[PDB]
Amino acid sequence: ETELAFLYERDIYRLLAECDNSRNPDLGLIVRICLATGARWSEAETLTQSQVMPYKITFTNTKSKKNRTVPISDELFDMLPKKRGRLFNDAYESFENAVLRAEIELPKGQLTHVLRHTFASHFMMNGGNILVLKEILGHSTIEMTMRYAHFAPSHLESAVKFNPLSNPAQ
Amino acid sequence: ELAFLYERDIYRLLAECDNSRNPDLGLIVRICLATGARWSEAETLTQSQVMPYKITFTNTKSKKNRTVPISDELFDMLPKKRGRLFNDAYESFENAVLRAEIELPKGQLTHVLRHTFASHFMMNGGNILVLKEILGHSTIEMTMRYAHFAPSHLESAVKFNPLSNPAQ
Ligand SMILES: [Mg+2]
Ligand SMILES: [Mg+2]
Repeated sequence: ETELAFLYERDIYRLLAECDNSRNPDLGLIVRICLATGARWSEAETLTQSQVMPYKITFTNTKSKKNRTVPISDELFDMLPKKRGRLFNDAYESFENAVLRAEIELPKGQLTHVLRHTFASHFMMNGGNILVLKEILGHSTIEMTMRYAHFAPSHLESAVKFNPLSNPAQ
Repeated sequence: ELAFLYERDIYRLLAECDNSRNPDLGLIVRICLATGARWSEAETLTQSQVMPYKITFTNTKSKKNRTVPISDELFDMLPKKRGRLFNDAYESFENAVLRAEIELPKGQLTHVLRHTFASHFMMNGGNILVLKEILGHSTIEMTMRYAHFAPSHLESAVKFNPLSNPAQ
């Protein structure tokens, strides 16, 4: 399955609706965190109150350079549970269930990465700087982010707009 | 270590060029500073490679071919002749740089104008991927050497994410 599947707006909103009606009250938020930051499933699922701060989230695996801080909206921040320790319980099993109700087809074993793919896909499609994206997802190399480059609306007419000759930066 | 020029240097360079015995020096320079063309790519530019508001550079080692758009004002001031548009402005270039009191590490002269284009392109908010094509970089690695000029804006994640602003 050569394709890195991602959801489109319509899917995205139908998935959320189903997630928000999941018998697991934490799913919605976990999915949202993922869509909003591009975090890996576990990264958002195991989130602790100390990674959350007024308008941003920090992800870390081992102190061994895996410390990323991804900015979120006031809206999302305000939705997060105020309690200490782990904000949510495990919710993966409930996810599979929601995705099915939303009529979402995905390649074998892709349910886990789909949200991250979606985030990156749209980020780039929205004109996001691939260099910023590499940091957000926490890739050790830019080659890893290159998988999302084709989404970037390329417009070479910028050479006239950004060249030193007509528009010197300094 | 790659050297590039700043506005003040650029204005003094153009000035020393608009005084060169070689009438082409100033033109070739403007080309490199607007497209990032290697020196030779612009120096040997032939009339057919030019088209209204875009230039097509070609084969260096690999038979390359890319087309960098340009401004009407740059085009409008190009030789309307045929065949090679200019002569050999390299020695004239060195002359101008020296007269401008511009110091550069060994052999940086051939690419300095292109470095300048890249650096400023990136500084001006240019898309690294676009810059990649513009310079004919086979690998994004080569282009990465300009990444540090890119203004980092992680707040953008708040406006580009599919939860709040799905592209479609
Ligand atoms: Mg099962
Ligand atoms: Mg000589």
